[PDB]
Amino acid sequence: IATLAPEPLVEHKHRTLILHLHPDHPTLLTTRSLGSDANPTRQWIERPTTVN
Amino acid sequence: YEHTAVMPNKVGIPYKALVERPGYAPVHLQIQLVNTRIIPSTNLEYITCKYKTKVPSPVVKCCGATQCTSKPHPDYQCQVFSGVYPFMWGGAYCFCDTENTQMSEAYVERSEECSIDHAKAYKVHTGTVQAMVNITYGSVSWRSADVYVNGETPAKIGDAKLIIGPLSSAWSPFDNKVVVYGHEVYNYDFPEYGTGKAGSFGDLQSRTSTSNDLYANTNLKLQRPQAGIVHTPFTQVPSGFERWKKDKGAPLNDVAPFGCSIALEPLRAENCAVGSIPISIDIPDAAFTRISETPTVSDLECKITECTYAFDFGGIATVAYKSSKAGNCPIHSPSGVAVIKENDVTLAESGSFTFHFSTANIHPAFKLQVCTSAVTCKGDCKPPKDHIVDYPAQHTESFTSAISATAWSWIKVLVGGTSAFIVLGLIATAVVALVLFFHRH
Ligand SMILES: *[C@@H]1O[C@H](CO)[C@@H](O)[C@H](O)[C@H]1NC(C)=O
Ligand SMILES: *[C@@H]1O[C@H](CO)[C@@H](O)[C@H](O)[C@H]1NC(C)=O
Repeated sequence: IATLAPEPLVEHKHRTLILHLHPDHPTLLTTRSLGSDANPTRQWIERPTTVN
Repeated sequence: YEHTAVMPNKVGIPYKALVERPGYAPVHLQIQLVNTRIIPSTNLEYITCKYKTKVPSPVVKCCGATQCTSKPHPDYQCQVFSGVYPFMWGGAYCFCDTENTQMSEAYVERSEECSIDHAKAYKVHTGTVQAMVNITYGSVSWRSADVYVNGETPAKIGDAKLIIGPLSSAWSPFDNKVVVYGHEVYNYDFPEYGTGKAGSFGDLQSRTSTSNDLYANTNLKLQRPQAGIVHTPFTQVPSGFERWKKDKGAPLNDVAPFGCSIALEPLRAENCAVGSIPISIDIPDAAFTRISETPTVSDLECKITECTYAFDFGGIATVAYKSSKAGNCPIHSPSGVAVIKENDVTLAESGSFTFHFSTANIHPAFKLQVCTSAVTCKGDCKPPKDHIVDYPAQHTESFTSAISATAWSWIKVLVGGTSAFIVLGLIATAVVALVLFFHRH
């Protein structure tokens, strides 16, 4: 049995997605474009942060 | 009849055409591709897991000295410690002062967790590609079939021959070295058999899950049992699986481009949206119908009633048709400028029906064929006011899509102005070159 971090508060601007994240526990967030270049991004979030 | 085409290797977009064998009504063809299963041929090179160091019982020979052979064992040590006074409960266990033997056999072998978890290392080759496809033609309902993607395979989907020619691009997410762990894979080079680096990945290298040979390489060293207590103190590097888990990279499925997801039991990357696919579908002749039976449609007039270049079908339009007799028509635009939501329209006389469509150009010019006829209609679309949405792109964008027909006017008048100014210069040079040089004479 594993944990679920609270669902990100998500809101949109022009060609950008901005996630307000409030991890209760250290949480892994991965993003990857579906284009030719994956452009991966993988970071652990300890404290509540916003990311674009 | 045989119909050949090409199609975006996209996963939710339907591909719509009309087969036209002359003297018959056009017939509407739909192909939908529901997974893209690129299956690479692989060979398991070796598996690996946490080691476990079994230290058999030491040999304590009291007075005198034994020696021990190199019995064949993974990363085997055996060192005789001379000058031991092992001091147990109820007496010391030997009657000599010094000149006693403590043999210190150590030996390393695969842990039992290797049964349940193991980072098995493969070697990827080119392999084969196949896909599950879904066809819809005429009035026949949906017919689904898996298909090898190579020209040389009939793959009879129902009653029609579908040949899916080799995928336009040969890209694969996997490099030659891949290591599968649990529910994921890694595009990682692996120091292969017997090249184990002694502490990062290949501390253990077992040819198969149950193999009697094991290339341990763990740098086992043995120390003096302190102060005459019986034990075999062994110092050595921690497990390579430990450090590989801690410093594990991003899994391939989280890094694989082209939205490529990965599944495991064939080691296949699904839904891999690269390039295009040729198609050659030989439809039954019986599904066609004589043109002389087909209705005439005439004095077609289509008007766009509201459009907005959204991903989803965000354009509604109306066509006023006049008819010969009740019957069916296919409606698709032969060109990529629009994609029509509606497969078929089954139509009475003398009437005006509505079709939904999706497009990104800001003045679409679809030429849409109702029942082997033609009608062209255009108009303005406006920005659909959402920013990011979750519906993939139904239409394909082309470069000549965003120009707003004033910017088209602007670049036209600019390019005309340059060209005409240069032309005016050229005419002036010619007319001075002759009027003023040759006519004065
Ligand atoms: C983007 O990230 C930067 C740096 O964290 C932050 O200053 C900015 O607020 C973010 N974007 C928006 C729209 O807030
Ligand atoms: C074929 O497409 C139809 C469209 O509704 C869908 O219901 C059906 O599940 C598809 N075939 C398969 C095998 O999924």
